[PDB]
Amino acid sequence: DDDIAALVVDNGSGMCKAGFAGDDAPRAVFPSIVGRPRHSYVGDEAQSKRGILTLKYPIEHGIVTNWDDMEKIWHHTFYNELRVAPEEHPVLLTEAPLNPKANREKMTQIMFETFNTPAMYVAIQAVLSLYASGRTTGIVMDSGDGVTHTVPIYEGYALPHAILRLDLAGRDLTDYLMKILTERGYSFTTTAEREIVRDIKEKLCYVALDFEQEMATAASSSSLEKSYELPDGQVITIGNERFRCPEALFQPSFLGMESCGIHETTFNSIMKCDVDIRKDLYANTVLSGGTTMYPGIADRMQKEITALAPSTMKIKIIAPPERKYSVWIGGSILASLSTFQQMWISKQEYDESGPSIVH
Amino acid sequence: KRSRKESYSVYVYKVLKQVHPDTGISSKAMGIMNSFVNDIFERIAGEASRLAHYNKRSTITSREIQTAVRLLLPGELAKHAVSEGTKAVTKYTSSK
Amino acid sequence: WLSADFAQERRWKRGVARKVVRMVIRHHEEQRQKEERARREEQAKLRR
Amino acid sequence: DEVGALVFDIGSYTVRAGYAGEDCPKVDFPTAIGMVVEGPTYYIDTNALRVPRENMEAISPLKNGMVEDWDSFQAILDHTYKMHVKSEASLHPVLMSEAPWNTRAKREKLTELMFEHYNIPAFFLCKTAVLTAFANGRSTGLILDSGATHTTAIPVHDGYVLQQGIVKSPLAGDFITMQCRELFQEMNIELVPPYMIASKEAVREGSPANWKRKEKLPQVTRSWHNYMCNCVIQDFQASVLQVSDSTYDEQVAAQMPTVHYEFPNGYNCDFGAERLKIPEGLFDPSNVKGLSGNTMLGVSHVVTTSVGMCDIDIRPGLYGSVIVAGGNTLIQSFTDRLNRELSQKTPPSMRLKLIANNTTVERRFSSWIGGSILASLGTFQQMWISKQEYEEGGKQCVERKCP
Amino acid sequence: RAKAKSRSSRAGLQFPVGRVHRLLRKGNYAERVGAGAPVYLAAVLEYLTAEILELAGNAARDNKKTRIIPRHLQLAIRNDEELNKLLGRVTIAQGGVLPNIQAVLLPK
Amino acid sequence: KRPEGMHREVYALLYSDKKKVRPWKWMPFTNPARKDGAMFFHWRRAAEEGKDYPFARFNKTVQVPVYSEQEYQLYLHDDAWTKAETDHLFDLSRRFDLRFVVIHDRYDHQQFKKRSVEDLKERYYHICAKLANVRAVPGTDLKIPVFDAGHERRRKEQLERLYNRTPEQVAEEEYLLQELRKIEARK
Ligand SMILES: Nc1ncnc2c1ncn2[C@@H]1O[C@H](COP(=O)(O)OP(=O)(O)OP(=O)(O)O)[C@@H](O)[C@H]1O
Ligand SMILES: Nc1ncnc2c1ncn2[C@@H]1O[C@H](COP(=O)(O)OP(=O)(O)OP(=O)(O)O)[C@@H](O)[C@H]1O
Repeated sequence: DDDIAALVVDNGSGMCKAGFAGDDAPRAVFPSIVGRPRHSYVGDEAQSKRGILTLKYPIEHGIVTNWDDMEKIWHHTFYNELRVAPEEHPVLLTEAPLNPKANREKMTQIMFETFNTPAMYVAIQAVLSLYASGRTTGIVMDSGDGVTHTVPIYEGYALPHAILRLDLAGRDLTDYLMKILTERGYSFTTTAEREIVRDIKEKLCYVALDFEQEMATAASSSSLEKSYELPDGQVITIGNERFRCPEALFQPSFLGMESCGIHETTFNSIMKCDVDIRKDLYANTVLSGGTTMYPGIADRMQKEITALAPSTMKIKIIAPPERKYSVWIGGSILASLSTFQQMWISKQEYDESGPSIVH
Repeated sequence: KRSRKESYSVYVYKVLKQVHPDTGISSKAMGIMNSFVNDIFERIAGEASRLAHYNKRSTITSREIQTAVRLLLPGELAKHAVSEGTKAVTKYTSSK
Repeated sequence: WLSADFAQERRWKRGVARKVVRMVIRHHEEQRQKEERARREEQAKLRR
Repeated sequence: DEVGALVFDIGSYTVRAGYAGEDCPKVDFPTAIGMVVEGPTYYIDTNALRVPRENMEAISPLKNGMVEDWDSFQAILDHTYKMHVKSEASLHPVLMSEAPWNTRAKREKLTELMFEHYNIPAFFLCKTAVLTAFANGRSTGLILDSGATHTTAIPVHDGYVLQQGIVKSPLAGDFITMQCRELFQEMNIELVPPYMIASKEAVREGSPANWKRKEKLPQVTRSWHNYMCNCVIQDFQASVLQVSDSTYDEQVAAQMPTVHYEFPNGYNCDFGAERLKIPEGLFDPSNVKGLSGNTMLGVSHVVTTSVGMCDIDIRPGLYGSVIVAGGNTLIQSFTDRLNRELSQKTPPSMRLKLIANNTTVERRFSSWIGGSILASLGTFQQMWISKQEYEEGGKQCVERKCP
Repeated sequence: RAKAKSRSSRAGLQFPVGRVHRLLRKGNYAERVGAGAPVYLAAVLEYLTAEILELAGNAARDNKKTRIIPRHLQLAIRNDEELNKLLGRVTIAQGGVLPNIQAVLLPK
Repeated sequence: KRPEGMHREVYALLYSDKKKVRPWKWMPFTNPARKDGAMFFHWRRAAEEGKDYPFARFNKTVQVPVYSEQEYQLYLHDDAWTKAETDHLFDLSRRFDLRFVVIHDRYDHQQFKKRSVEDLKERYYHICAKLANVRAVPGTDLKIPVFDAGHERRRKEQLERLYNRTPEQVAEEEYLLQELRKIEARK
């Protein structure tokens, strides 16, 4: 029963979701970084020893390397298996937004060669995110940690002729926040230090007036400065980054890299989509990813999509209360779906078609 | 405006050619063959209906059809047909 | 040989992904139906 | 048999790039892109394109299926390679589509630019008509492609195009956009693109639009403004316009249910016979004002002329394998009107039949699906113009290696 | 949807399971029919047909004919022990009879 | 107690009536059918590494003779056809798999006077026949069946006269109906 034995693996630019599947939560997520000698480590140990290790992310906006690196992250994730991965391996693994042929074939090659599993499946993270709720279509923002997407997955199928992307709202957002804190006076210059700046997102992630929120709040800065907890006890009243770069998603020009504001980007995606399907695209706009945990994203997407869209079509936004791991939850459900058995790829057909299978 | 009438000639010829590659069949023989198929279909279906009515059941099932075949076919033909039907009902429910 | 294959694979794929998202809806329905089956088990304890 | 390659379909409206063997292209992005001297920069996916940015400049890289600016074409290629394809060009062959009326000079120049700049291991340049035929599953037939710039009937025989049988007409997406512009100007509809709108409110049908203009709009050129307006007009077309079943009759058109549409600025109204009177020019340009010319040929006229300019022995095959493709073919009842006119005008001695590839993906991406299935064949592995072929035969080997 | 598979092919039969089920369900036989009844019926009919066709082809080869005619059907039926009992009360047109001459009416 | 444990229908019917090594790899390969030695890639198995290209059998190009300079000057001479034109015609024939409907379109009308399809086909067949008629020893192709161009011109003319006849189709069909009518009446 591959459905009950299901396993999911998602690499991610910020945190690999390694964890046993079948339930509704991940188990052993890890920072997903690979360290090597300066002149191998992976996970928490590498994140700790960053000071003596050249670290690398095998995730380049979804792209990965084949022969050397990804196998280390897979070995670290192998803990989800019952330490018997060569026998307990009905696993579905990362599916980058759109690099289907090369990435899928090269990844399935490694998987079947290292584990020769009787169960595999290949679906873009978009479809897994949509299965978290289940409906006709999703234009999921899917803002995680590396990229942002507008995947219009109609009827569970990711229409590639309408998929659109955005890159500036990824890792470099943390560097922009670091520059903002430098202007403030902290002046961090390395990841080992701005890990706490990354953590600041846990509270400094609100935006109300996309056009003048930061100014209007600097004018009346009270009861809005959450005063993030610095290690040295410096509780200075953080009150400008509270509203600067949660809005950078809607205003790429605010950072320096230019692109359609996340809202108008999703809008252009559903516009390029079909006309009749565009009604369901408006009505079933999903929001997922770690970056979507910002409380204001829902309301701001509502407002911007209602301003950019016709009056007849409404915006029925749906942000799951646990959108942090909605993609992982939906993937685990799709894996441990009862009558989904027949759709798993197995050693039987691998031994006669290999990666020449549907990919 | 066509008045198309159905028949079992498309499958009676398939079975014929699979059980005898070199032997054919004429149109009159095909008609007699279709008549035989219709007659035995009627017989077996009526017997199954009778069994269902006797058991006070409004639906005919594979078991009624099996007992009807056992009743209709004589001796060493009944057993053959029943083994064929049983094997087919097991190869059909196995999703092959 | 291959032209009809892609046309067939397209209709099959949109059919396959279709029934996938489909059982997805039935699964979610089965979760609400799972809570309803738990309620039916409560009613069965009531009956016992 | 399968080999990791790159299929390119570079049309005057949109460019579709992807891998050979997939049912759909990896990335489809508009071709009417802008330009900004940051040097000249170009964008893809429409998210780096439809952005209000300082000093949006005009540019036209490819018109009528032919390269108009080699610099912008090379930039589009580089961007498609490094941004969305995200792979080195030396690792994947390149099968690129071309318009049948492309010149030998442009063919050889594209070949040399692909062999000396990107260093691709193999190259092939196929015609859009042959690709559409190969996609639809026919080796002989008439390809009817109504793009943004032109509507063309191209007869292909045994996988080869008959230039002397090709026919073209300028009545295309550009004509439809012009007609929509004229209709808006006659009905007093202010065409406001989205980038000029800050906020809007709901107003009653036919009432003026209550919208506020942005306060910090950047410098944009007339060309970029017209591009945004044409995008809005194309949305209006895809959402409103419909072809008349029979020859346009005002009385019958005034008895059709109206279609409601709301422009970005909030102005919402219903359209009656004016949405059906515009698409009539595609089939009968004699009733279009501002088009005082009878030499222009409608869609059915182009089809009939293309079939007639061919040998009489193959006209039955063309009539029986008439293939319809293009973006303009998605207009409601377009293929119905086309089939009606073709059954009326075609001699009954020759069987008429249109392929039912009516899906949006099947229509707009036919030329790319064709190249995909043509490059995903083992037989086609012998027609690849290799880097060694280019080095030995030179730029002129293209004419002999790929007709 | 998925590529539709016919019930006849799924079971392994040639006779039309769909048409057999249609007849069974719309006929006098019963109110509603189970999925297994028409499969079994078609299988039995196909077996009877294969048997009688084998016998008819054997008779045809014996008579030196390549086309099975009603003669080869009548001879087969009246030579077989069980098929004769099955079709005892059935007459076949242009089928004829067997050369069964009573031993008492022979030359002496 | 009932054993069962199997499918309901099958159960009732039956009782009620009692070392891995074979990785796929992105391997390069060469097609023997090609003459340029171009190297391609494919996801081959671990068993047929370096094996010949299976589709190489699909390289049976059309058969077209190749006349020489002396042979042409001696026998294939024609007042209305020059070498510049005949060589191009034969090149088109070899390139486009001997389909004259396409050879006519690929004809270079800018350097040679306009041509139909029938004249081109007649010229090609006459060349093929004359090349081999020089001797009886050639066994490849000696008696090429030169098609008829005279009757073909008529088959073209009196059929194009029927193609574009709009009301004449209906008129002819109606009179043919009436013809059968009174012919059956006079039978
Ligand atoms: N509650 C939160 N509020 C705001 N931002 C968050 C929150 N949780 C995580 N993030 C940010 O989101 C990023 C993680 O993205 P998420 O886990 O949603 O997708 P991901 O898997 O990390 O990205 P990818 O899918 O590309 O690997 C982190 O880098 C973190 O800075
Ligand atoms: N959904 C739609 N409904 C109606 N028309 C559409 C639709 N989508 C696109 N179009 C029209 O399609 C045209 C462009 O389509 P297409 O992609 O066929 O052009 P192309 O072939 O890529 O380029 P070219 O036309 O220069 O060859 C535009 O003029 C647009 O108006």
